[PDB]
Amino acid sequence: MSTQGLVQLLANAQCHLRTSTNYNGVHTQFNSALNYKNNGTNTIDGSEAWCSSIVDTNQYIVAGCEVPRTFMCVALQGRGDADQWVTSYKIRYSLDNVSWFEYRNGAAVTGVTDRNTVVNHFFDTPIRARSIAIHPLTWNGHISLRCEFYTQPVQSSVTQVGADIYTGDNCALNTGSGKREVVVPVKFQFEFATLPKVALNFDQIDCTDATNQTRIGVQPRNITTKGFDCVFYTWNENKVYSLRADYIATALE
Amino acid sequence: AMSTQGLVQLLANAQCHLRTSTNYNGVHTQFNSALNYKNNGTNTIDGSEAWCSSIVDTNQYIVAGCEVPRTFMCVALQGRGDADQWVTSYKIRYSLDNVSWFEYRNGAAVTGVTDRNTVVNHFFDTPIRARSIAIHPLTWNGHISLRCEFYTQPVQSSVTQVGADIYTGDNCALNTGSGKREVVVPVKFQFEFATLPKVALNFDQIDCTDATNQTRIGVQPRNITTKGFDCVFYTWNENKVYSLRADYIATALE
Amino acid sequence: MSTQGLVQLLANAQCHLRTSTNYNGVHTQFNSALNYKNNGTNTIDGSEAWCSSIVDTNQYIVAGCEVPRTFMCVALQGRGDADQWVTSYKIRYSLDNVSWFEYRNGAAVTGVTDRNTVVNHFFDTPIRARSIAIHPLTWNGHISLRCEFYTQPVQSSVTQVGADIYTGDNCALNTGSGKREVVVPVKFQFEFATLPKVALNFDQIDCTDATNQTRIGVQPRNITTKGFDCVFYTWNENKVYSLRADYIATALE
Ligand SMILES: CC(=O)N[C@@H]1[C@@H](O)[C@@H](O)[C@@H](CO)O[C@H]1O
Ligand SMILES: CC(=O)N[C@@H]1[C@@H](O)[C@@H](O)[C@@H](CO)O[C@H]1O
Ligand SMILES: CC(=O)N[C@@H]1[C@@H](O)[C@@H](O)[C@@H](CO)O[C@H]1O
Ligand SMILES: [Ca+2]
Ligand SMILES: [Ca+2]
Ligand SMILES: [Ca+2]
Ligand code: NI
Repeated sequence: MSTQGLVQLLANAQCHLRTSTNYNGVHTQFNSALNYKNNGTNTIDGSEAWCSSIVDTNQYIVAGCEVPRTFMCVALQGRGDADQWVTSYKIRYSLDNVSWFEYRNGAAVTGVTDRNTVVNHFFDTPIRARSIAIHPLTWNGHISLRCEFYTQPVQSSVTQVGADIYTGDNCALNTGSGKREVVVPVKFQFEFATLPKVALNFDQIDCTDATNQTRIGVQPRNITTKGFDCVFYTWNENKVYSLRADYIATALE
Repeated sequence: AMSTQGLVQLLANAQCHLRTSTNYNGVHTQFNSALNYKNNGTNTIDGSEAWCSSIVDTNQYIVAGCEVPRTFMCVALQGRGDADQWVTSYKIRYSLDNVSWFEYRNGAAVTGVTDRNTVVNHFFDTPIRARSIAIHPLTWNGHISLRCEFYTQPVQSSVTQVGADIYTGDNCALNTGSGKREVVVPVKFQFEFATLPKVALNFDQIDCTDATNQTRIGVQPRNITTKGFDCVFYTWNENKVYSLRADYIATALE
Repeated sequence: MSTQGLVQLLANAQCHLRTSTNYNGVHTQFNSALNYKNNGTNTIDGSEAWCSSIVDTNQYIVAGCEVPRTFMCVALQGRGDADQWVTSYKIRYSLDNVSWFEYRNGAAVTGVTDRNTVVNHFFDTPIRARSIAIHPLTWNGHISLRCEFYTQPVQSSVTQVGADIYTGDNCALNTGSGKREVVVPVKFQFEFATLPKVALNFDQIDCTDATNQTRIGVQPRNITTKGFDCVFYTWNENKVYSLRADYIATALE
């Protein structure tokens, strides 16, 4: 329940994993997910953990996401099939993948004390990053671990801007009375994957007041993934020579 | 090949992370999972022409994870290149938000393959919008061994910058004179776009005098580059414009 | 330094890596990062390089990113622990991951001449792409390499469009004198990860002039990750019957 609603990054295959060294080809980051278990009857499939080949304070596993995330928690766990585990570690991270930073200026975070009991560390403040790395500092037996990172869910948007949708000069809004429209079909440069929402706002106004009142409007109608109808309008006795608008359409997920 | 023309081949294009339940050993891993992967047939040490599991039961899987949502059209399954092992039926599971997972067809079996090399495409009953997708073998011949591909619609990526409150100043130069008149306010984006953006630039504050009952006001970008643009406020005819304010939305694609 | 300020993709775990073949499970792309070094006293952790299984002109390593990048440079390096290196190679790439292209129309790019001296190749023109591949053409000893790709920093945005925030008909701005506001609170469909910037622009105007002057405005106040206050206003003697606006809110990184 503590990590309820959060994204399990490794379990969802949301990150690339790079390690400093691997003991051999069956002790790699392929075997790093929290609660990873393998065939206990066969030795050939290796460790229930990522295990390094060099045992020093310079090893690490780094998880990289191309989409920034808010990291709430890192969970550590020992090796499932042997008495090896990381007792403390530091966390480093980068948001822009140019400059790196250290959590708590590099101070240790409390790890685990056995093979299987997970220890969650909720960061003192949530970390905004693309890439994050566990750097083992002290260990029992060997530098061997399983892990997970828990992030807020991400949302993804795609936006298209289109400029200068125009009624034309001396348009139909410039004669008659009551509610009047000039409809201009608009087609997006590319079709959205899901239905967009559309903002559509004025950039050029050429209109005549009526008993001192300005009455002008622009609104999308019949929004699809492919485009929409830009509806310019006026009402009452107003005469409107022209209206121009820019649009911003955004689809989510 | 024709049936998936124009679709993105995820594994071929290295567009997903692959995680497996188990790997037989270090030369039977997801590194060997791509459709039509072939290796050195004269040397045994490079392993299988397939991902092969370690535990042989109904709880195995390969998960493909994408950080950017995709419309999955099809999954292609193929047997192992170098030995008589293949998956004969499987289920598909997926997640869009990476919090809740769902089973395609409520977990009903999907038809797999019947030999080493003949690909069997499954186009999903309805295309699936997802970030992560998993193949869960249900029945097999010999061992749990496969090569696979996922086909998605091409994705488009945009990057957007909003800037607020580009302003003429009070009692600006548009508030005197006749004919077409402009006040130009250079705008620099917070960061340089990778490619040329398109720019929406629209009013949020208007302070103007009509001219024989006509309002005449405009704002338009000029000289748009990846670094910024010129915000041109204007009026025309005999109109006097005290001030105009605008916000901008600039978006670059791909 | 020639690559200062650029993102090191492999170092930052920003790409998936697929290879044509791997010599065995300790000669894989897990060992491919520039300057990768392993345990030199133990043979079991394999090569300081990705090494192919098949030695021909058809091998490759592909780096894939879901987020388009601007590729500035590819760095090649030999194998750290043996006299094997790639002397020339070609580059191929794809932006849409459907159509692929060859750099220099397939012509050779100069590789390396020893184990450890890095040779940077800055592309004739930067390449905009999602996926990129090194294809060895000639080699010493075996097809064995370490590498890096250097890209411009990327920025990520998330955008929400909200339509039709409205004062109501015959709103409070339609009476009185002096600066007057009507405040409409707005909650975004979802909470942004970081503080957004907000564009808020007119789509319907219904107002009276005052001694021929139009005076109208709309502005966000108290923007948070969760929403903002939409402030519609007028001033002086103007009477405004109604105003309507659409918003566009974007958060970076
Ligand atoms: C139905 C109609 O035209 N209603 C208008 C209203 O929009 C507003 O302009 C008001 C100003 O006092 O005048 C009304 O006549
Ligand atoms: C060149 C010029 O000023 N053209 C204006 C036109 O924009 C519009 O306002 C029209 C209204 O009847 O009047 C014209 O004088
Ligand atoms: C404090 C105030 O109302 N200032 C207004 C100014 O905004 C502008 O409209 C100008 C038009 O000449 O008139 C001034 O009275
Ligand atoms: Ca415009
Ligand atoms: Ca504004
Ligand atoms: Ca609207
Ligand atoms: Ni990966």
